[PDB]
Amino acid sequence: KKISGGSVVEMQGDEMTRIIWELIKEKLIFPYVELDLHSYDLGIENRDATNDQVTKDAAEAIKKHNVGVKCATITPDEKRVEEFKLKQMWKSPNGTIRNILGGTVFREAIICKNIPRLVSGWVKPIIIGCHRATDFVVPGPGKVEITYTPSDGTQKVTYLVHNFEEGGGVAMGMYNQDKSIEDFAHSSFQMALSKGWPLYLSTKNTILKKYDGRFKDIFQEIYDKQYKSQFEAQKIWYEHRLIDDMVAQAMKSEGGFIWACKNVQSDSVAQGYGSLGMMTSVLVCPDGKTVEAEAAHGTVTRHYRMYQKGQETSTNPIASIFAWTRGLAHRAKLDNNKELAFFANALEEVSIETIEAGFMTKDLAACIKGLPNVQRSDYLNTFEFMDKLGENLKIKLAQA
Amino acid sequence: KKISGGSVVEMQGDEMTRIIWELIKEKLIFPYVELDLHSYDLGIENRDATNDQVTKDAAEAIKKHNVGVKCATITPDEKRVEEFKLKQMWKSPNGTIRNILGGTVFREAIICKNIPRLVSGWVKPIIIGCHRATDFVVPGPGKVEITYTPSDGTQKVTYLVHNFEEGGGVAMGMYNQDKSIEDFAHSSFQMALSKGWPLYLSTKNTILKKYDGRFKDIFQEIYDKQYKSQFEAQKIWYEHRLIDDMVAQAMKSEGGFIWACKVQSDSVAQGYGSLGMMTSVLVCPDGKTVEAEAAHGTVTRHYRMYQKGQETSTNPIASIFAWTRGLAHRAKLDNNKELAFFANALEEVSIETIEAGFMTKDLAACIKGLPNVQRSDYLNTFEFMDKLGENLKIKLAQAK
Ligand SMILES: NC(=O)C1=CN([C@@H]2O[C@H](COP(=O)(O)OP(=O)(O)OC[C@H]3O[C@@H](n4cnc5c(N)ncnc54)[C@H](OP(=O)(O)O)[C@@H]3O)[C@@H](O)[C@H]2O)C=CC1
Ligand SMILES: NC(=O)C1=CN([C@@H]2O[C@H](COP(=O)(O)OP(=O)(O)OC[C@H]3O[C@@H](n4cnc5c(N)ncnc54)[C@H](OP(=O)(O)O)[C@@H]3O)[C@@H](O)[C@H]2O)C=CC1
Ligand SMILES: CC(C)c1onc(-c2c(Cl)cccc2Cl)c1C(=O)c1cn(C)c2c(/C=C/C(=O)O)cccc12
Ligand SMILES: CC(C)c1onc(-c2c(Cl)cccc2Cl)c1C(=O)c1cn(C)c2c(/C=C/C(=O)O)cccc12
Repeated sequence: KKISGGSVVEMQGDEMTRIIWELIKEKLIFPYVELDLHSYDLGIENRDATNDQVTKDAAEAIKKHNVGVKCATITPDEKRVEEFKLKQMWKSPNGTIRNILGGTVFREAIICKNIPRLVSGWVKPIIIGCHRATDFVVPGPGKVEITYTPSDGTQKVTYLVHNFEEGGGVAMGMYNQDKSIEDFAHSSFQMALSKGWPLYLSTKNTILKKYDGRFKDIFQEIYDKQYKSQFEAQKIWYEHRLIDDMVAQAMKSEGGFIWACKNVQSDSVAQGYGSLGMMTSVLVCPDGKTVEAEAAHGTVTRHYRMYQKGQETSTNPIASIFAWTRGLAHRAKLDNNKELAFFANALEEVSIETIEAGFMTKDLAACIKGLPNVQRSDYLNTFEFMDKLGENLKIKLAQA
Repeated sequence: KKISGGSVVEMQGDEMTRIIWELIKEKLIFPYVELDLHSYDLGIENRDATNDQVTKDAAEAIKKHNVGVKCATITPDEKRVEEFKLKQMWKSPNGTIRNILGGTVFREAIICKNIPRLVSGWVKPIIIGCHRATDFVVPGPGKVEITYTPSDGTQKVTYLVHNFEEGGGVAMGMYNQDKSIEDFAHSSFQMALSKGWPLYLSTKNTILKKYDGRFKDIFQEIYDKQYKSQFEAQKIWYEHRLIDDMVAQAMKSEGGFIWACKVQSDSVAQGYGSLGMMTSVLVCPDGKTVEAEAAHGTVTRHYRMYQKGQETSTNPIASIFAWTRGLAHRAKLDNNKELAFFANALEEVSIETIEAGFMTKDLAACIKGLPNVQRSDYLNTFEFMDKLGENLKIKLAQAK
């Protein structure tokens, strides 16, 4: 008999990841854990068939059950419309999901002793947390001003945006509500507490004194009113940093901090570097309770094209495995479920250990060696890597 | 017999870059090129002494003579005011110069075969053309609106930015003149032709339909009406891309393009450890007036050690390329084949020197990782300059 996992929302996706996601389910999860599974097929054809209703349902299911684990999905553009004869250019499922749950996205590279890090010298995890405008055409010369009127009618403040003198142009107004800034600090301070790392907030503070200053202020305020306690408990701390100083400190750091930044191209850097397969993602809702976990990468279309043509593929499943493990860890925490907690942690260990023992997908070998120097014998194919992880997991679980 | 290089505006600067600037003039330029040299000292002391007049005169001189080359300067802050006991906290020299010249800053990484790039697929250079606002605290409930008053006394136009119904927040207005958008286009269309490459503009125009839509519209209008012909004749083209699509395209690209977009860059370059290899060119819409400089600062930290008579290893490459880019433009303007050659030769010897294994510590780190770097891996500031000097002298001898 196996573990009772409780209620999990699961979203199937597209292309190479759809394949890996099933392998993850078949080989790593279902053998050991039983779930009250709420599964939504967010494959692109099923989204088209249901007029995207399945995406909305999936999001609502996450609101209800607190835990969502999601497979990468195709975000349609014109080419995707032609390729699948879509009825419409459906919105990003991610956009729809985040819009309904709200919250803050945290990214974290999974690290292995034998895998080079972006910055040589990083030794501990780094988690990066990231945080409607009225734009119009100004058709000729004239004054654009922005005006605030308190509802108590006591005052009016008008700021000049710009005197257009030589012609027209464009202007826009933007705003943030305090609440949203509060939510972001909450998610941030809590993640720092959940991971036991210090938290830094970076802003451009000096350019937009008032806009960024309000982040600085609310973070400090919330810190001082609700976290300085627990922070000294775990022996961590919170500080604000100018982005320029933040980048510099991080350059010299050993790692082991949460980095909230007001703004982003985190994936793009991991992508160029060749380690997007190791980059995971969790959306933390303000409420402390609801999370959605997923890989940071997409559907790996290029590998899917190879697969469909019968070429061997070597696609890294780690980010996707860690979507499940962070999902289950959080489910475990809500349910005070020692067995689930043990299982999740176990699976991450197996995944990190396997790689460290020298078995890895081609992307990671390229990371070690540079792509020109990779031999087929340096890596495992997609199924080969999954089977290895499967055996090691069996072994690890058949003890203690 | 030295080359007659013609009219060049040069601007001296601050701190570590100031030392290097002189070494470049004395070791790499003056032994080979005679200039009608318009030198302005934009050193912080001298800016203070002249009440910043020197910065304005430098800018006027570039306007008159078309070619500027500029050393990194200190932008005063509060700490800086105290440090030099300044009269005021002078505006940034680069700000003053840009407002007088107008134009667009193009950034370009100098590429060496042995120095890893941000994406391993990139074979050829990429040139990024990057294009303030009014923000305030909203202290509580009430209405933020943004207003356009046409100067021809036609009726006032009001847009709601947001009703704050509970609590406060922040708000800003921003703007962009058609004229500056037209310039952006001309400068980008100019740059592409000069370098003989396709040009992409990335916007977010599905989100900011009117604001980013204005950029897209005006780029197209100006291409169609005035530039397409000259683009097809060099077998290049212009295209607009949404930012996500553009990033994706760029991930899979070989390079060899101009990228016009609307502070992430310094972060990436700084983060990798390659700020010494980033050059910057302000390109005016007239196709005639340029101003070249290092994209990095005055390297205060290295200057601190140098004041203490300790060894430094500061990368002069971006500063050198400020000269070679300015001289190449000057050479192009006056059809000066000797100077053109000399500028290329100086760029090539610089790259080749690095490629042969002689480099400054920063580039050793890129190769080895900072913790794995030792003294015998690199040259100090003065050794490296000397090395470039011998190699340049040998190269030119072989060219004759
Ligand atoms: N959250 C989501 O649902 C997301 C969805 N997408 C969607 O995914 C699709 C593919 O987008 P695309 O731009 O190709 O981006 P992907 O992130 O899917 O792939 C980009 C490249 O990154 C590398 N890579 C990414 N993940 C892995 C992995 N697990 N193993 C090995 N290498 C990996 C590969 O490099 P190489 O080619 O060198 O092997 C790959 O071709 C699109 O349809 C897009 O809409 C995109 C991002 C997020
Ligand atoms: N063009 C201009 O006029 C500009 C001027 N500035 C001014 O420069 C001053 C100092 O700014 P700072 O924040 O230190 O920014 P810098 O870019 O001057 O230095 C930041 C760090 O980047 C690395 N680096 C930069 N250039 C080189 C190089 N040539 N060789 C080796 N390493 C290099 C060093 O890292 P490490 O310390 O790890 O060795 C350095 O300390 C400020 O007063 C600022 O106003 C800033 C930007 C542009
Ligand atoms: C800001 C926007 C224009 C942008 O969007 N996405 C990237 C990006 C890419 Cl394409 C891939 C990886 C990492 C990043 Cl951030 C990116 C970006 O900042 C940059 C785009 N390039 C090409 C650079 C270079 C160039 C290096 C070179 O030629 O070797 C240097 C520093 C920043 C960027
Ligand atoms: C925008 C801001 C958050 C930012 O600022 N500066 C960096 C950066 C650093 Cl610190 C150094 C090098 C390259 C970069 Cl771009 C940076 C940035 O994008 C990133 C910061 N980190 C830590 C990462 C990681 C993490 C890797 C790991 O844990 O092994 C992956 C991809 C992007 C970033």
